[PDB]
Amino acid sequence: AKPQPIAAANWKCNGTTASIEKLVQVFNEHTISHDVQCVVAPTFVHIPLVQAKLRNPKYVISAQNAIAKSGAFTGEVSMPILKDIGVHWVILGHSERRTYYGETDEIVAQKVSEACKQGFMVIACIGETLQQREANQTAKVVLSQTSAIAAKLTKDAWNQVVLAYEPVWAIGTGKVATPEQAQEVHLLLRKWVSENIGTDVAAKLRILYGGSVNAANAATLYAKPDINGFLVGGASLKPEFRDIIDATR
Repeated sequence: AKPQPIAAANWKCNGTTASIEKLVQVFNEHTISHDVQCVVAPTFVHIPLVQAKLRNPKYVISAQNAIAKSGAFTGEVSMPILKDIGVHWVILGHSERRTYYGETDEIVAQKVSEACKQGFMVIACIGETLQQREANQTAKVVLSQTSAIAAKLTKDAWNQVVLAYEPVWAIGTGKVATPEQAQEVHLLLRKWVSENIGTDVAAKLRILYGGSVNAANAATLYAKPDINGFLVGGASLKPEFRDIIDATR
C-alpha cells in the first residue's frame, strides 16, 4: 500500500492578514476524515498569525526556505530560529530559489542535510526544465538533483525527507503534467532510492507532484501508484484546496 499522503500548500510570496484569516477559517471548518498530513507554508512574517489561528489537527506549518545557522546573514531566517518558534517543516530547493536566488544542487544538498540534522521534516524540490525535457534529459536531471542531496545524508535521515517532483514547465503555467508523465518520473525516483539507499526507505518515501495541480486534476494524479500527494501553489490560496486534500483518499 501507499504511505501516508501529504497535501502541501505553498503560499509563496502572497497574502494579507485579512485574506489569511479567511482562508485559515475555511481550512479549520473542513473536516478531514482520512489519514493525510496537510502542510501550509506561509511567508515568514505570517507564520505567527497562522500558528495562532490554524486549529485543524491534520495540519502542520512549514517555512518556505531557511539557512542552516544563525549569525551575520542580514535578511535571512535560520533553522534554529524556526525551531525555537515551533516550526519543524521546511521546503528547500524550490525551483524559484534555484532560478532567481542562486541555489545550486550543492547549496540545496547542504541545506537539506543541515535541516535533517536539526530535526526538520524536509520537502526537497527537484525537476527539469522544458529544454531538458525536450532534450530527453529528464531522468538524468532529476537523478542528478536527487543524488546530490543523497550524498550528504545518512540512511536514517531519509525518514525526514519528502521529495517533490515539480517540472519547471508546469509551475504556475496551467500546463500540468499528465498522470502518465508524473508516474514515469516518480517510479524512476523510487527505484533509484530503492537501489541506492534501501528498499525499506523507498517503500515509505513520499514523492509528491507539483505544478498546476488543481481540484479537478488532483484525483487522477493521485490514482497513480507512485504519487503520494501534492505541493500546490496557486490553488492553495483558494477554498478548492479542500478538494485537493480530499483527492488523496
